Amino acid sequence: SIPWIDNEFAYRALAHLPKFTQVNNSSTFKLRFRCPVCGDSKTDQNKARGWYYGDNNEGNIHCYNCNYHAPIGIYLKEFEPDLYREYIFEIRKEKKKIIKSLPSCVRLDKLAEDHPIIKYVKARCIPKDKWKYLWFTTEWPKLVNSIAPGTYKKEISEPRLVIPIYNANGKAESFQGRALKKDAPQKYITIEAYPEATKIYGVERVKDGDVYVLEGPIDSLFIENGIAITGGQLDLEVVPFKDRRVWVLDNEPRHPDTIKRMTKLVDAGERVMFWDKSPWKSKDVNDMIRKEGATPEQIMEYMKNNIAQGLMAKMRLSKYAK
Amino acid sequence: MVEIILSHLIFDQAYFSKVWPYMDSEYFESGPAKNTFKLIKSHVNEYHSVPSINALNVALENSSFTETEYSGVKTLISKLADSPEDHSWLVKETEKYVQQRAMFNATSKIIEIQTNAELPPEKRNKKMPDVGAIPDIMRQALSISFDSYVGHDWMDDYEARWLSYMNKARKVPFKLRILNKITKGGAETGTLNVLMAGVNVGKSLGLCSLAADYLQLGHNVLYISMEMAEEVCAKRIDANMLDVSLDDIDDGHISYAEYKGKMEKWREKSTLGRLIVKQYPTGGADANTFRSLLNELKLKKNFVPTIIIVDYLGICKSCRIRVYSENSYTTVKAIAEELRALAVETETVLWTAAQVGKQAWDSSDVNMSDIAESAGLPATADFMLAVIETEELAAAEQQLIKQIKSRYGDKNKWNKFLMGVQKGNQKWVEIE
Amino acid sequence: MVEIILSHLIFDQAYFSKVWPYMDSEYFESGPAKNTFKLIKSHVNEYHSVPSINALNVALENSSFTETEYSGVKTLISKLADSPEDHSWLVKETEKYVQQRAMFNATSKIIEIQTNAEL
Amino acid sequence: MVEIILSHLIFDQAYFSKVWPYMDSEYFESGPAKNTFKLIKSHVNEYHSVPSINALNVALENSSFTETEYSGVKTLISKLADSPEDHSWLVKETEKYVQQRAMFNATSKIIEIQTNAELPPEKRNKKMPDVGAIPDIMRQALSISFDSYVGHDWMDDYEARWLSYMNKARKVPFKLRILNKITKGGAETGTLNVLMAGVNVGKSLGLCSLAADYLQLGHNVLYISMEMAEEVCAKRIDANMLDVSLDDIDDGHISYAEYKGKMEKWREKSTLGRLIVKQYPTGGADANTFRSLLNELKLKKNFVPTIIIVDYLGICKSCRIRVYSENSYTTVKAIAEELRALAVETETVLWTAAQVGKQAWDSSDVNMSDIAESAGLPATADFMLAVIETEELAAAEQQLIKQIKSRYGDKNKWNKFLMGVQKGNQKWVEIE
Amino acid sequence: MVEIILSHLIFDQAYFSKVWPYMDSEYFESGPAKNTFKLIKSHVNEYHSVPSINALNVALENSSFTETEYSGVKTLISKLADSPEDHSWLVKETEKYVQQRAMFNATSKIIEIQTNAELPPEKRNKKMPDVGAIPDIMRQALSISFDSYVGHDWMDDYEARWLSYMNKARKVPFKLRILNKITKGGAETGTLNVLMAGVNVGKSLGLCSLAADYLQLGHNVLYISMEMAEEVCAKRIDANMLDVSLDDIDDGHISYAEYKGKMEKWREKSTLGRLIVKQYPTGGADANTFRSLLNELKLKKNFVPTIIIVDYLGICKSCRIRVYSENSYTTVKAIAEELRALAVETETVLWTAAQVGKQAWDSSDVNMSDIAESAGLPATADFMLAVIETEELAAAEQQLIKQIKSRYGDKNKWNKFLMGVQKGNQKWVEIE
DNA sequence: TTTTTTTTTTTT
DNA sequence: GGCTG
Ligand SMILES: Nc1ncnc2c1ncn2[C@@H]1O[C@H](COP(=O)(O)OP(=O)(O)OP(O)(O)=S)[C@@H](O)[C@H]1O
Ligand SMILES: Nc1ncnc2c1ncn2[C@@H]1O[C@H](COP(=O)(O)OP(=O)(O)OP(O)(O)=S)[C@@H](O)[C@H]1O
Ligand SMILES: Nc1ncnc2c1ncn2[C@@H]1O[C@H](COP(=O)(O)OP(=O)(O)OP(O)(O)=S)[C@@H](O)[C@H]1O
Ligand SMILES: Nc1ncnc2c1ncn2[C@@H]1O[C@H](COP(=O)(O)OP(=O)(O)OP(O)(O)=S)[C@@H](O)[C@H]1O
Ligand SMILES: [Mg+2]
Ligand SMILES: [Mg+2]
Ligand SMILES: [Mg+2]
Repeated sequence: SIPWIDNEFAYRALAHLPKFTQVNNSSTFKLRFRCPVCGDSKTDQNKARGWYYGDNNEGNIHCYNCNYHAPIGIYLKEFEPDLYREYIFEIRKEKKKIIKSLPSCVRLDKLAEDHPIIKYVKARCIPKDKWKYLWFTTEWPKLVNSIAPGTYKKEISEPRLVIPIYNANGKAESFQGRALKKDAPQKYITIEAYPEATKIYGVERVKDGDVYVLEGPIDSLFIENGIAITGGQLDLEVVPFKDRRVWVLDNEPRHPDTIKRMTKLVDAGERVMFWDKSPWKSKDVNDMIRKEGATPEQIMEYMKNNIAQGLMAKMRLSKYAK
Repeated sequence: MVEIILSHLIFDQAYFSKVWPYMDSEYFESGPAKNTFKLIKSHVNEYHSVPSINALNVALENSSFTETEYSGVKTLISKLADSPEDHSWLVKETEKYVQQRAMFNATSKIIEIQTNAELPPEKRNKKMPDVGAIPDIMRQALSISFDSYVGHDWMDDYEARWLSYMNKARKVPFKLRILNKITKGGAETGTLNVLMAGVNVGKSLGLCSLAADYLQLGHNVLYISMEMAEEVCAKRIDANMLDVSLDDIDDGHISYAEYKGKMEKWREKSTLGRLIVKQYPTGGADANTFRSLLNELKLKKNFVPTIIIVDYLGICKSCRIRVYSENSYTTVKAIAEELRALAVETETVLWTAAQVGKQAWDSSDVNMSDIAESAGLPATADFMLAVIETEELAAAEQQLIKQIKSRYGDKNKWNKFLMGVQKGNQKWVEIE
Repeated sequence: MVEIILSHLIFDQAYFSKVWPYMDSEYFESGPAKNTFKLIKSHVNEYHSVPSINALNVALENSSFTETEYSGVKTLISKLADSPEDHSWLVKETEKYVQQRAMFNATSKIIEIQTNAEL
Repeated sequence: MVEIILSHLIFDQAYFSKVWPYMDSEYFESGPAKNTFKLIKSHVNEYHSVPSINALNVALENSSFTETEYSGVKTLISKLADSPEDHSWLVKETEKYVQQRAMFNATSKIIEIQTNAELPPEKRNKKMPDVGAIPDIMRQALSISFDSYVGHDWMDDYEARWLSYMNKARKVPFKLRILNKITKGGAETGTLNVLMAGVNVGKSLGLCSLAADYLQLGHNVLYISMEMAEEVCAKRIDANMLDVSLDDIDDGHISYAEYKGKMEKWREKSTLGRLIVKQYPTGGADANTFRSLLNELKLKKNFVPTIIIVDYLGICKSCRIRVYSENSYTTVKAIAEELRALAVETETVLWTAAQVGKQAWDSSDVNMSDIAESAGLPATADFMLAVIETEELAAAEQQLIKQIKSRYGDKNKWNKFLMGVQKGNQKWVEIE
Repeated sequence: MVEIILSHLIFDQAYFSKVWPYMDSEYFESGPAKNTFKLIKSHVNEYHSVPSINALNVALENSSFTETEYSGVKTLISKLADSPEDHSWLVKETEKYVQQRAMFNATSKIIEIQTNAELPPEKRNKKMPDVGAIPDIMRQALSISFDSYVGHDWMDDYEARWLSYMNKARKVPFKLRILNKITKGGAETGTLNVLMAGVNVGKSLGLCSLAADYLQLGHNVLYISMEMAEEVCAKRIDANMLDVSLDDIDDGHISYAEYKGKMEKWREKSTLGRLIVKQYPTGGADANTFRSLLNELKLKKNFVPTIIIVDYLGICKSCRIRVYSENSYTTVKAIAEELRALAVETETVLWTAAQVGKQAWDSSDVNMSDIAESAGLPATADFMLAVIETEELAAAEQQLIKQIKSRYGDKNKWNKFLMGVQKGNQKWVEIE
């Protein structure tokens, strides 16, 4: 199939659909739109559950509301025949911004001990020395609009934990907001300054030895040589230290997405970490420390012993899957 | 002009009776018009009458449609209104629109066909026609006019029938007068003709002789051989046409000079056709294979045969049947039906061969109940012949033909005529 | 040593005559290596001869590959070269590599079998 | 009260003995309760004993459901604990809960069937039952009362058995004396009787004669014709009852006055039932169709038949097997079994016709092995009679009826007798 | 389930006597579980008995462990209780646990072998085996089933075998001397016995005769009807026992006084057993239904049947295979296997009928190949007799019984013997 | 890949 | 604020 002509043609077809957004990362092409078949959600007028994925072999449209799933060619044949004509004809035709300052953000180590966010991060049991890698704000939409304007229409004051991300050079290129309130648009709001920014927290703090890669930036604070991808593309390539990285995810043996990521990592021949002999039962290392009384150096003891690679990693995954 | 077409379908009896039988859902669009026409077609199928606005927007529109489709159909139905237009201009404009849409659909279909065939196998979307049948689709799209041609009326079409009679535009005469006096002018175009001889009795000497006669009569002949190579069949044809014994071409009693001289003497004659011999492995060619061969010959060599001679009907395979059957009755009957369908589709006289039963071996007479492979083959054949040269006719270089089934005439008129075989030259000569 | 195996399949004849009937697509990683071997195998099946670099670049362009796969295959084809070595170490090294790959595939298959059984 | 039910399934041997045989997986929930019961049922099927808490935990750890389901099952198992209770309150409450859940599932399935049948065809999600079996499903929702009937005891229950011998309401007498003699009082309700004759020997003349004889004996007869029109069967019945030949009706030798007089004379007689003839297209009626016909006859026409007649079972459609899926044997056996089930359900004498094989045609004797479409039909039929006609018998206006399967008596006695079929009047007469 | 295994090792001697033979430190874990098992093994080695909790704790105090391992072992030892679970489930679960842990260890071992093989010869360890040891390593981990019984020895156990020769408790006499003669003492418990014949020959007659004969011997007989009603079969049993007739029951020749007198006289007999007749719809029952029926019968009444008669295996429905999932050779054999398993579980003599194909419905003899359903039924069967009736036999009222499959005795010693079948009384009479 | 019914056909 | 096969 021809992917780029599908991306070009799909865009115009889905451009007519309302709530049209171009979810284009550095390596994928997706289009978000309201589904034209069902009108998406009747109750929520602002939901766009129709999606187009063009990064595969064939660009396919999938609706998460009415379970419509089709190729772009069938979509064009059924709904846009004038666009469908040229689409099938054209087949024969071819065949950086750096965060220099953080306004209204105060670092946690220079804050007073009676601050309510200090009580929360003490309840999260972060060690004190990591407190100079964390900021706090009350004007998070104002801060984001100071960095990337236009994403927040109204700058209502929201207290959020600032999580600046530095490169190997140590320059801040993105920042993540942890939601202090239980009610929020998102638990982790990642904001980039330029679209090719690194999404791996704390790359500047990597020393010699094995590099442990986790899922949470707060989870990496207990870990020596602990960095954390903030979702995004989850690209192993964009992740450095490929010869010596350690792939640590959250402890969830019955969760299908976690074992899907484990299978993707172990089929790539990577060094994946396994919780199959863990004395603790919590989902993440921070939850293990907070709820099961675990101290960090026991955890530094367990993982190093159970580091796995290749075939003996696969058999472990086989027993950790269920 | 979809709106006008729909409006005058709803609000005009004459226009409806004129244009409805030629209407198809693949002409309007991929939106509201197609859905409205689907509603109208469903109503007409269910009740045999043109729906009204109430039937469209109440009895039919309340169906399984999305919001956008529902809104489009509602707008289109509300927009329908009767307009005074002449019922000669409406029909002509509708015919032009239908022809344009048929051409557009054919162009899109052939584009897809080319795109699919460009892809490598295992993803080639089977049941989709090959690139060879692009022109036939376009030709079909061209002839999409609104003319009533359903069958052959007896009283309304006697002029064309008389033209066919006087022209005799179905007969292909033989070179043998004996085979012309029993067929009343030779074999017909869309027919399946069969020879039954036995084992090493004929059954390919006869087919080669018929091919040679048709070649001398200017016809294009296609010899599809399943049991013999192309070279041996061509050698039999050379023995027939060059008046040289089949052994002489093997031992070496014929020089290259006289061979080339005879070939060039035949070439200079304007009354000589083209004979093309194609071999297939025994049991590995069906009617679809023959159609592919015909298309390849037409495209590459510009060869459209008028005579197709299959060396053996019983060692082919059935295109319709997918799992091989140990029952020879059904398989051979299916093969014969497919071959006759190919013959009537291509308007080519199709000759083939059939094996007789062991009981008929060394039997002075062979009845139709001596057919070996299947009893359905004699039912589908238009003309069968039996070769019964047992022992004495061989000493006299004779072969007796019985005429077991004759659809060109009465088989009881000239049942036996004692053909003059010559096995060295591989030919039939009369006893006039 | 997948790159060496491909290079001496393309640029060498005795090595090709000795090792080709035993090579299989499952012996190569799912990256550029397997796709390049697929192109080579398809060319050999279609023309009964070892393809050249131009043939494979033509086969790559006439292929249904994604951008990442296309880039990887093109880079691997560019990296191929005829390094002069001995036709007694190459054959044994290729045999060792094929045996190791077969053992790896068998281990993965039995792990999958054991995972399937417990369901 | 699912927790109590599970807890007393675990910690009560007496409770498990009565409730278990009836407990089913569709009576608890779509979450933790169903998963826990599936664990318990798997353990019971694997070890034939009630699992303990440790066994349930072990099975839970060796399970593949997700984290939410695992946590729910773990909490439910941890909450299970025996309580001081009494067998009666628990059995009655469990019966109420099971009945309520059965009713809820039945009404949910009824709504699903209604919302599925109201869909355009080819998109109706086949394998879903049609609306016709909407009430029957509800009838299954009411037949759940923890009171399964163990069976009939020979010595304990013999007064009730003896009050079934002089009742004789099961047997429906014929009108011919020979048929009553061989069947020892006539056919019985809830049976399947069959006529085997061949092609154009009888076998619908006999059915019409039986229908007329039953109609004269104050019976409600439902003739169902799968291969003939409602007026042809009614014409046969008219010829039988009015003693007027079919030729006379065709040739107009009977006047309207005589026809009216005979019909009114029959009407004024008290000893006469009602005959209703219904026609279905071949292969377009089954047991469910006949039950729907019975319901609409009872409601609309207040007609309750006892002598339901089906012209040919082989021409009917199975209500369980998809068409042309299984061979003739399985399909015909299933059709006959379903017809017998219908007959026992409505307590009617069911009469049918069956073809014989091609080898039995024009033969002086017809054996049971000559049955055409299935060998299971004789096995699933209460009585069968073979109709045999030869040239000598035809010249004598007689037919030989052979008792092939006689379940009401000994077939060896009176195996072959000669009926006096009169083909003009469509009537069977005796020779005694 | 390491905690359960350790608890039942310490606190259960029966569990320790079947699992300790097959137990290793590698099977459990690398943490507290392995240390606890090592303590148990050390204590049992030093002192040949199962340790107690106090002794285990004293040994743990004596033994040396690091702080973490000491705490883990103390916590694990604290968690040990009797918990009397089922023995069969416990041994099956521990066998599964041992097998899965052994497979995991073998996979890790072969992965380590492969990793060591790739190392240079200087770096590689000589203790690890070569790659050639991969297969057998994976095979010894697939032969760790829990089975200490090796079997008979024929020279070390001939006394026990001779004692087993004297155990004739499996035999059940027939009440017919010829059947006992040909079965060497009657049928045996837990066996599938079949009585096959054609359609309308007396299969159910023979089944009811066997039921009556077993009833008169004091056995408990469970008759499961699949076609006839409960009262109809009980009528045949009454005709056999009271010995009057079948027609006389329906013709009123029996005065209630006589019926009551005969029933009470049979009640007075102390040699009479109990008979329960259960009817099921065609294609709606199997051992799964039969086991629930058995449990309900045992609960409701003191009835544990020694003889179980199934009206027909074919009419029965398989447990796992659906109604029409597979062909006859499979589901019929599956039903036969399920019935034999039910019989061997209940230790009861199982009788059933079988149909014969049309090829032997009118033949003087019937062979084993003439089985209408799957030929796997004459593989699971044990005493498959056959009933053959002809015109000469029916004249003398003497059905012929041919010994078709005789597992108890010699099939050919008395191959064909005549019976004295009385069809009116539904009784088999021996001939002397 | 076997298994079983029924039919139709054909070959020996 | 994303999520398919
Ligand atoms: N090279 C030859 N030279 C002379 N006579 C030949 C030669 N080849 C075949 N014949 C004769 O031609 C007859 C053989 O018939 P053919 O035309 O070859 O077809 P066929 O052999 O009958 O078909 P089958 O299926 O192979 S038996 C016999 O009379 C042979 O004697
Ligand atoms: N209209 C008629 N007038 C006189 N005789 C008739 C008429 N229709 C039928 N018969 C006779 O009745 C005989 C049997 O009739 P049917 O009952 O229709 O036979 P049949 O077995 O039911 O036909 P099939 O093959 O089962 S549908 C025929 O052989 C005729 O001799
Ligand atoms: N009411 C009856 N009176 C006298 N004899 C009868 C009666 N019912 C059946 N028979 C005889 O019983 C014989 C066979 O009996 P059945 O039990 O019906 O044989 P069967 O068909 O193999 O058993 P089924 O099909 O399970 S009822 C018939 O041939 C009749 O002679
Ligand atoms: N107790 C016995 N006394 C005498 N002969 C016997 C005895 N048991 C079996 N036989 C005979 O031994 C023959 C062979 O029996 P088997 O050894 O069981 O053959 P088989 O093939 O194993 O039978 P299966 O397993 O049921 S298919 C039978 O046909 C009987 O004639
Ligand atoms: Mg030939
Ligand atoms: Mg009829
Ligand atoms: Mg029977």
